Amino acid sequence: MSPIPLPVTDTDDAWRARIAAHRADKDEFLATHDQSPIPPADRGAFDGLRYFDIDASFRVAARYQPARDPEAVELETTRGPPAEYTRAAVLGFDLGDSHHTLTAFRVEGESSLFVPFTDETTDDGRTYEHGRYLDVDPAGADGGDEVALDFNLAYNPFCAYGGSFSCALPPADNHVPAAITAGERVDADLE
Repeated sequence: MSPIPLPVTDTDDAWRARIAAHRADKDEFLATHDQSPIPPADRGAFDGLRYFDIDASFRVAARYQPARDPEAVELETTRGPPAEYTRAAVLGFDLGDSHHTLTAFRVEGESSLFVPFTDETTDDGRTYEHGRYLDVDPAGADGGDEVALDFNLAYNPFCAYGGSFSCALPPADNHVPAAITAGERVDADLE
């Protein structure tokens, strides 16, 4: 907008606070709220969701380029009919062995961008193999600015909890040739 997006990680106090509050949200949402119920067997054994240590190394700075021509694309779902998401942005970053460019979609009413992507750890099945969601703050950025891709906040669809929801299966172009060990872990056993 006016300053180049960079304090998108606010301060590390408020970044850690973001993560703690966001996982506390993903902790209580399916346990207390009826909108996404965990199956009564697993919900009875509910102690709390997975928390990984705040990973600064998996928080990379990604060169923000908004979709100059934003359109509704069809992502496949395990739920049934495919889910249309509008192209909000594309983030150009480097990780592991390779530089990649990752597609950020718009969720209606949500200010945070939904990035469905895959990598070597999802291919390994010990993170959500059908795809990861990333909550990316645009901070009103434009072509040639940057935003923080904190992969530590690469989360899993609510299907992983034993529910039947819509997981936006991304194109193969959203696959990174790297293992992103920080996230919420999942298993082909569960999901």
